[PDB]
Amino acid sequence: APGQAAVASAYQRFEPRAYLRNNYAPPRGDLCNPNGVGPWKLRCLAQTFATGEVSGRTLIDIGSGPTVYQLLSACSHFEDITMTDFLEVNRQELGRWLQEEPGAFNWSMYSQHACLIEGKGECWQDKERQLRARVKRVLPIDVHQPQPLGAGSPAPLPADALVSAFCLEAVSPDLASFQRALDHITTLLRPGGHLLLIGALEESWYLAGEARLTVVPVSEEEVREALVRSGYKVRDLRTYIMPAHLQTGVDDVKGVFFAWAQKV
Ligand SMILES: C[S@@+](CC[C@H](N)C(=O)[O-])C[C@H]1O[C@@H](n2cnc3c(N)ncnc32)[C@H](O)[C@@H]1O
Ligand SMILES: O=S(=O)(c1ccc2c(c1)CN[C@@H](CF)C2)N1CCSCC1
Repeated sequence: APGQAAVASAYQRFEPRAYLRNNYAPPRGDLCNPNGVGPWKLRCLAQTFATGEVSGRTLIDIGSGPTVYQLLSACSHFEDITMTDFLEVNRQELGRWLQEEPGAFNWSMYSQHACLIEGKGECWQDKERQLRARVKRVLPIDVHQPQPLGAGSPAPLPADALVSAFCLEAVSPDLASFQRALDHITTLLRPGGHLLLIGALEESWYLAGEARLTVVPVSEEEVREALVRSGYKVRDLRTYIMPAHLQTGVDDVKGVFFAWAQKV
């Protein structure tokens, strides 16, 4: 309770535009360099889905924040998608892009790169069209509660698959809390279901405007073990080491991990 209400307090200052700018605009957001983290992440999301292994009807994105890139390759495999976030402002920022409102963040370069990578000959507008169509709702959530979505959420539970990028470690004061939060969201997944977990490796802080957030520094092994401890079978685990040119003043992240896990 103490460690959670403290994080919750820091997030009250979280500025979406500042977050988007620090991470999804160049240099980290430059998709032209094949060696950048942007191309690497999109590639690993596309290859995972191209296997045909991850499919079903409903999907939940845990801690969406103001981003949708994590769902570009996923959207053509799930007709009902639920996006979520703890903050009102992020859910509003998402709405601005989903409803094509004014001031929405421009994700077009990412959509185009996902199309380029997938190689199905799809134009980026159709991709965004399909994502917007399949995202049925944007709900509040708290991975710290035993029932993250709450009592009677509109979300079709359990889900056939889950996606979570940079949420758990960024809202957990320590490894133990990270483990619990993972246990918590795992209850939202159907047995045999899939979890695509993405996050920061050995990171301890990051900025988002006037907000300065703490992060729990986790390692690939710690993540692997935590996944096992939560009833998962790790189908794939990859690490991307942050090169010097992508190490800016916005945080102290050392690498990024990708975990494809199956609830057994
Ligand atoms: C660094 S962001 C990750 C956003 C996005 N998934 C991405 O890939 O960039 C962390 C997100 O977790 C949200 N969050 C904060 N406290 C949370 C909590 N207790 N439960 C769930 N999400 C929370 C924040 O509002 C924020 O959108
Ligand atoms: O690896 S990123 O640079 C990235 C993307 C998001 C974040 C971080 C790093 C590190 N701090 C996280 C907050 F804890 C947020 N990349 C941004 C371009 S698209 C793939 C993800």
